[PDB]
Amino acid sequence: ACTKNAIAQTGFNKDKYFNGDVWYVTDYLNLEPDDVPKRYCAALAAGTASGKLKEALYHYDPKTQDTFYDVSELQVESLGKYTANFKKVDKNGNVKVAVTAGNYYTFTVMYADDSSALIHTCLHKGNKDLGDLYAVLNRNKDAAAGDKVKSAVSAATLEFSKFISTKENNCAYDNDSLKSLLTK
Ligand code: HEM
Repeated sequence: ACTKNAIAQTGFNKDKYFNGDVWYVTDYLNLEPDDVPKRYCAALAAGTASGKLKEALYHYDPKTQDTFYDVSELQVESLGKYTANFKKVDKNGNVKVAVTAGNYYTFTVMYADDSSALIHTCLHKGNKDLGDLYAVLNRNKDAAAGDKVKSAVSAATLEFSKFISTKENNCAYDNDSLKSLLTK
């Protein structure tokens, strides 16, 4: 179960975050033990497509090679805080698992600037019992976390030393699919 009401960034700039471009997860923190593997790759695109607020996600386990994409329309709870009902799709946007009630994630942007961000998500998926996940994002897949975002991790009362890096997994991303998925 999730336990955090994450606080959105004061003065969050939604148009800059949701500009159609790609964010890479460089470091993550799962609050519950063994919720997720200790080696993992993930990225997203975020933008408005034909007036609709969207995200496209990519997950890849670099050991098992398990891979999946998702597309969601985000609904607004408050500035920087969203609820997303997801559909699993192939990289071209063809539906593999349709939107269904009870399959949704919340998504809070705790900190963002033009290059980096800190987000929280609570995933709900059928009768999985998952816990809070925080992720440091960057526009550059290889970027070490700078002081702006590390300070935000501290301000959230978290220890950056506990976050697991994704950088030693040889992650390669299909940015073109992520951007085109925003329309799907
Ligand atoms: C960018 C932030 C992230 C978001 C918004 C997110 C969202 C999601 C969503 C929506 C699903 C279910 C997809 C589906 O079934 O169609 C999922 C599943 C999963 N995610 Fe993430 N994820 C993020 C980052 C990560 C990271 C960094 C990890 C590290 C391991 C991770 C591990 C997983 C795993 C293992 C599953 C499979 C869950 C299961 O079915 O048991 N995710 N995530």
